[PDB]
Amino acid sequence: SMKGEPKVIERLNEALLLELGAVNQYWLHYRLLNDWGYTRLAKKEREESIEEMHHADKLIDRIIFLEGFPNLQTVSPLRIGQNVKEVLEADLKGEYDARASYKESREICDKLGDYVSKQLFDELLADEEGHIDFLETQLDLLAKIGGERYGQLNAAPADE
Amino acid sequence: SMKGEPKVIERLNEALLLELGAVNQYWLHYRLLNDWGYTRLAKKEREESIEEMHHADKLIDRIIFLEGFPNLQTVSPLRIGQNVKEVLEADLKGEYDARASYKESREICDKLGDYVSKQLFDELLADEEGHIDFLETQLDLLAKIGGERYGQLNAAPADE
Amino acid sequence: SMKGEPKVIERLNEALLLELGAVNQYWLHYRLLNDWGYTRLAKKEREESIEEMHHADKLIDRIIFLEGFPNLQTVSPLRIGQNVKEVLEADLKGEYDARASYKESREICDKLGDYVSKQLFDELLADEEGHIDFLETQLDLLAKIGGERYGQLNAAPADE
Amino acid sequence: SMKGEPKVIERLNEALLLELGAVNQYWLHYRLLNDWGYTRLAKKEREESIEEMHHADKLIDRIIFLEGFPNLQTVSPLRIGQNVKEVLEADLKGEYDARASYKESREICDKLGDYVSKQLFDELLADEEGHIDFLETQLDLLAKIGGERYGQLNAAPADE
Amino acid sequence: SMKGEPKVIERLNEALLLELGAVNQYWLHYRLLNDWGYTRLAKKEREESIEEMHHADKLIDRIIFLEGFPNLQTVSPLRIGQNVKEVLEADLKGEYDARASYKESREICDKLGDYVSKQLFDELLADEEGHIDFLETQLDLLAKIGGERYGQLNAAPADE
Amino acid sequence: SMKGEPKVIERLNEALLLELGAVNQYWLHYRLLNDWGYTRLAKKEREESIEEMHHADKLIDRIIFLEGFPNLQTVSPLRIGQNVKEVLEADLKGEYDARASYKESREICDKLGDYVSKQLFDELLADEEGHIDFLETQLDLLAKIGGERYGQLNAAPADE
Amino acid sequence: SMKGEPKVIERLNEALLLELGAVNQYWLHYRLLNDWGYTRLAKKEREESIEEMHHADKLIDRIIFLEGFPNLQTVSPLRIGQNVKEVLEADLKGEYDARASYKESREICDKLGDYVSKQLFDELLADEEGHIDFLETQLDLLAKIGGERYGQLNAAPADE
Ligand code: HEM
Ligand code: HEM
Ligand code: HEM
Repeated sequence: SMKGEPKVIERLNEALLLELGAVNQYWLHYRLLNDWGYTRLAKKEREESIEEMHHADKLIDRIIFLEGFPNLQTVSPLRIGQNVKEVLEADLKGEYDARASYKESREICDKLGDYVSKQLFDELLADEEGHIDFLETQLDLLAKIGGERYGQLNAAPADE
Repeated sequence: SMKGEPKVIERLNEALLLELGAVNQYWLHYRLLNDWGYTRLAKKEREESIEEMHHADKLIDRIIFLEGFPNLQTVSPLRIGQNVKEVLEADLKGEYDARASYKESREICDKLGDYVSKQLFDELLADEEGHIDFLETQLDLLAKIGGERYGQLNAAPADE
Repeated sequence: SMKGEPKVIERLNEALLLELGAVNQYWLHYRLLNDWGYTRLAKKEREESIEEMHHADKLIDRIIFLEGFPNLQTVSPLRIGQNVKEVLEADLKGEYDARASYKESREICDKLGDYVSKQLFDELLADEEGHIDFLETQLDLLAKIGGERYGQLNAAPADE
Repeated sequence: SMKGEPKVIERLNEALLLELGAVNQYWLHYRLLNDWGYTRLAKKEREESIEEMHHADKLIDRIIFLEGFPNLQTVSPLRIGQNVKEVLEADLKGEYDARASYKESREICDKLGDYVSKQLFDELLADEEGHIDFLETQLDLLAKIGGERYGQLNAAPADE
Repeated sequence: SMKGEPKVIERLNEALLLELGAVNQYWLHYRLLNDWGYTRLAKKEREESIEEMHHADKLIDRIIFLEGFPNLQTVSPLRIGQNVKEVLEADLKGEYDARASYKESREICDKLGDYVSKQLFDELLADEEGHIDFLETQLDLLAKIGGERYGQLNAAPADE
Repeated sequence: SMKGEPKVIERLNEALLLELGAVNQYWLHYRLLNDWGYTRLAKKEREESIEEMHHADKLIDRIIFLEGFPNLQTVSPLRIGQNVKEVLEADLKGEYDARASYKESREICDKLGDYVSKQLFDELLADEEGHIDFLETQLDLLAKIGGERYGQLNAAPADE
Repeated sequence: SMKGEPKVIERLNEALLLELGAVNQYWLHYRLLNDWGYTRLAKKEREESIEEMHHADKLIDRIIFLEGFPNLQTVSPLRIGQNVKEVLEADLKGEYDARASYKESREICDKLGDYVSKQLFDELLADEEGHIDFLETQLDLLAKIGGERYGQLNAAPADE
C-alpha cells in the first residue's frame, strides 16, 4: 500500500496553501502593475503566477497519490503592494515564507522515510531560491537607480 | 471620474469569489478524475478550470478599472465529488449558483446605469448557460447508458 | 412547348411534401440526439437532412421547368422519436413512405410518357433504398448489442 | 433547473415559424429567379435562404435547451413574387414581419428575466435590419434605373 | 450474335441525321453571332455545337456495334436565324424536334427489347431537355429586358 | 417602413458631432506631438484618430439607414494641449464627454424601442471606457515617473 | 418491410452463378495465356476477371439487402480454351450467355415492380455489351491479320 504519512500530507497541504496564496498575490500584482503603467514588470509577474500554478498542481497530484485530500478551500494571507517597490517586497517576503516552509518540510519527509516527497520539496526549495535571487536583484537595481527610473525601465511607451 | 458604484464593485467581487471557487473545484476534479482513470473527462475538466480562470481575470480587471479592490483572499465553498456522477452534479450545482448570481448582478448594474458592467455580467451569464447545457447533456447520457459505460467512454486505454 | 402533365406535376409536389417533411424530421432528430449526448449519430442525422434538402431542390427545379408551381407552403406530418431507437424507427417509417410514393410516381410518369421525370423518381427510389439499408442495419445492430451499448458507441467522450 | 418560461418558448416557436417560412420563400425565389434568367440575384437569394436556415437552427437549439419542443410541423404563409420587383418586395415584407416579431419577443424575454434569450432575439433583430437595408437599397436602385436595367444588371451572359 | 434490330438502327440513323443538322446549325450560328458582335452568346453556341458532335459520335458508335451502317451522307434541314432572337428560336425548334424523335426512339427500342439502346436515347432525351431549359430561360430573359439589352449583355467590349 | 425616431437621429447626429471633434483633436495632437519629439505617443494618437474615424462612419451609416441626414457641417469644440500632459488630459476630458453622451443616448434609444441603435451606443460606450482606461493609466504613469521621464520614454532616438 | 420478391432473388442468384463462373474462367485464361507467352492479352484477361469479381460483389450485396441468401456454393460451367482464339471465343460465348440472362432478369424485375433491381440488371447488361464489343473486335483483328501475328502483337519480348 501507498497510503502516505499523515504528517507528510499535512506538509504538502501547508505548502499548497502557500502556493495558492502566491498565485493570487502574483496575479493581482500583475493587474495592478498593468493599471499603473508598468507593463514589462506586469508581464514578469504574470509568468511568476503561472509558475506557482504549476507548483500547486504538482502538490495536489502528490497529495492525491498518497491518498490524502488536498485542501483548496482556503488561501494563505495575501500581501498587496501599493507601489512598485512594495509589490517587489511583498513578493519577496512571500518567497522567504515559502523557502522556510519547504526547508522544514523536506526534513520532515526525510526523517519519516518518504524520499520521493523530500525530492519534491527540494525541487520547490531550489525554485524559490531562484525567485528570491531574481527579486533581490531587482530591488538592488531599484535602489541604485531610484524608483522612478526603475519604473520607467519597466514601462512601455504608449504605442505598445 | 471613473470611480464606480460601490454596489457594482460588490457584485463583481461576489462574482469573483464564485469564480475562484469554481477554478479550484474544476481543477481538483481534474486531478481526482485522472487518478480514477477517467482521463478524457479529466481533460474537459482542466479546460473548464482554465476557462473560469479567464473569467476571474476579467472580473479582476473590471474591479481595478472601477477603482475598487478585488478580493482574492477567500474562496467560495467547494463541492467535491467522490465518483463520476457526483463530480458532474457538484459542477452543475456550482454553475447554477453562478447563473443566479450573474442574473441578479446584471439587473443591479442595469438599474444603477453601469452598462459596460451589465454587459460583462451578460457575457458571463451566457457562458454559464453554455456550461450548464454541456453538463446536463452529459448527465442525461450517463443516466441513459449507465455510469459504468459512461466511465468507460470517458477513460483511455492503458497505452495512452 | 414543355408544359408538363398535370398528374406528373402533382406527383413531384407530393414528393416535395414528403421531402420537406423529412428535412425537418432529420434536422430535429439531429438536435435532439445532440442534446441527449449521441453526438456521432447526431452528425449522421444532420447529413441525412442535408441530403434530403438536395432532393427537394431537384424536385422544385423539375416542377418549375414543367411550368408548374411547387408547393412549399405545407409540410408532411413529422414523426419525432423520444429515444435513440424511436428516432431510428421514425426515420425508417418515413423512408418507406417515401419509397412507396416514388414507386407509384415513376409508374405514373412512365405511363404518361414523361421519361425524364420517371428517371428522377427512379434516382430518388434508389436513394431511399440506400437510406433504408443503412437504417435497417443500425437497428439490427442496436438489437444485437442492446440500446445502451448502441448509445455508447454513438456518443463522444466529454473532451470532444 | 433550466426549464424555461412557457411564454419565452412560445416566442421562439413563433420566430421559428417565420424563419422556416422565410427559408422556403427565399429558396423558391432563388429557383424562380434562375428560371427567369436573373442568375446573379438568384445567387444572393440562395445565400439569404441559407442564412435563415442557420437562424432556424439557433432557435431550435435554444428551444430544446429550455426543455421546450420546437414546432417544425407548420410553415408561416409564403409570399411568392412573379417578377423581379415583386420578389424583392415579398422578401422585404417578410423581413419587416420578422423584425416586428423579434422586437416584441426581446421585450417579453426581458420582462421575464430570460436575458440569454433576449440576446438571441437582439441578434436576430440586428440581422433582419441588415437584410432590410440591403433589400431597400436594391429596390431604390431598381426604381432609379428601371426594372429592365435592374434585370440586365442581375443576369449573366449566356456563356456563364 | 450482336446484329441489331433493323428498326433500331433506323432510329439511330434518324437521330444521327438530326444531330449532324444541329452541329452545323449551332456552328453557323456561332460564326454569325460573332460577326454581329455577340461574342458571349457566340461562345455558348460553339460549345453547344461541340456537345452535339459528341452525341453524333455516340450514335455512330452504337450503329457500328449493332453492325449497321451509319449515314453521314445527308444533313437534316437547317434553320438559320438572322438576328439574336431568331437564332435562339431556330435552336429551340431544333431541340424540340430532337426531343420528340428521341422520345419515339426509346419506345421503339423498349418494345423490341434493345435496352442498351433505349438507355442511349434516354440519355439524349435528358440532354435535350437540358438544352431546352437553357434556351427557354434565355428567351424569357430577352423578352423581359428587351432584345437590345439582351444583345448588350451578350457582347463584349471592343478591347476583348 | 424603417424611418427612424427623430429623437434617435438627433442623438446619432450629436454623437457624430463629438466624433468628428475627436478625430480632429487626436490628429492635431499627433502632429503636435511629433513636432515636439514624442514620436511614440504621436503614433498612438494617430491610431486613436483613425479609430474615431471608424466610429463616425458607423454613425453616419446608421443615420442614413434611418432615413435621417447626418450633419458633418460642424465640429464640436476642440481641446488642444500645449505639452504632453495637457494633450493627455484634453483627450481624456473629451472621452468623458463622449461617455456621458453615449450613456444618455442608449437610454433614449432603449425607451423608444430602437434596440439596434441602443446596441450601437452600447458598443461605443464600451469603446470609450477602453480609451479612458488607457489614458488614465498613462497619466498615472506620467505622475509617478515625472513628465520628463514620461517624455523620454515616449520619444525615439535620432536615428529613427 | 424490404423482403424482396422470391423470383427476383432467384434471378440475382442465377446471375451470381454466371459471374462466379466468369471470374474463374477469366482468371484461368489469364494464367494459361501467361504460360503460353501472351503476356499482354493475359493482363487484359486478369482485369476482366477482377471486373466480374466486382459485379459478383454487387449481386451478393443486393441479394442480402432483399433478405435472400446468396449461393456461392456452386459455379456455372467453365469454357477453357487451348489456344488464343479459343480463349477469346470461350469468353465471348460466356458474355452472350450473360447478356441473355440479364436481359430476361431486367424484364422479370420490371414486371414485378422491383425497379432498383431492374436498374442493376440494366447496368450489368450495358457492361456485358461493352465486353462483347471488345472481344468481337479482337477476334475480327485476329482473323484479318492471322493468329500468329495476333499472338505476336499480344506477347512481350523476353526482357519484360
Ligand atoms: C488551483 C489554482 C490554479 C491552478 C491549479 C492553475 C493552473 C494553471 C495551469 C496548469 C495553467 C497552464 C499554463 C500554461 O499554459 O503553461 C494555467 C494558466 C493560466 N491561469 Fe491558472 N491556475 C490556478 C489559479 C489561477 C487563478 C486564480 C487565475 C486568475 C485569473 C488563473 C489564471 C490563468 C491564466 C489566464 C492562464 C493562462 C491563459 C493563457 O495562457 O492564455 N489561474 N493555470
Ligand atoms: C426548402 C427547404 C430547404 C432547402 C431547399 C435547403 C437547401 C439546402 C442546400 C442546397 C444546402 C447546401 C448543403 C451543402 O453545402 O452541400 C443546405 C444546407 C444547410 N441547410 Fe438547408 N434546406 C432547406 C431546409 C433547411 C432547414 C429547415 C434547416 C433548419 C435549420 C436547414 C439548415 C441547413 C444548414 C445548417 C445547412 C449547411 C450549413 C453549413 O454547412 O455550415 N435547411 N440546405
Ligand atoms: C483631420 C481630418 C482627417 C484626417 C487628418 C484624416 C486622415 C486619414 C489618413 C492619413 C488615413 C490613412 C489612409 C490610408 O491608410 O492610406 C485615413 C483613413 C481613413 N479615414 Fe480619415 N482623416 C480625416 C477625416 C476623416 C473623417 C471625417 C472620416 C469619416 C468617417 C474618416 C474616415 C477614414 C477611414 C474609414 C479611413 C481608412 C480605414 C481603412 O482603410 O480601413 N477620416 N484618414
